[PDB]
Amino acid sequence: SMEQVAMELRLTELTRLLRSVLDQLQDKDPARIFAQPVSLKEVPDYLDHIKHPMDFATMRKRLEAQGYKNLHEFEEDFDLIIDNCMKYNARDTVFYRAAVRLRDQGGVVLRQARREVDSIG
Repeated sequence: SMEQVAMELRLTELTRLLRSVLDQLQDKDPARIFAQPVSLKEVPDYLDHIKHPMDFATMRKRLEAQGYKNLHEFEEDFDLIIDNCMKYNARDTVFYRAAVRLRDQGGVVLRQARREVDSIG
């Protein structure tokens, strides 16, 4: 149908906007601490601590499959990156500190993304 096509175009355009959001958020992690999944070879007990792992490569796979239906779902995954790190790692670590900076700096980017998604429908 023409309606299913129009909906597919809306999803494609959301995917385009979220791809730009993801790029901007990932620039706020210049050390690449959140780039890839925590290695279960190197942290073999991680899943005993963290039940829903997340990282920027995993978000990118979901994005490219158009697997985000709205900005809320995308923010949920970004928040897991931050929140998983801040639980697993102690406050006095480079990991925790990197998450705090990513959270603080990403808030700005996400604030305007919310407006652009509401604005452009």
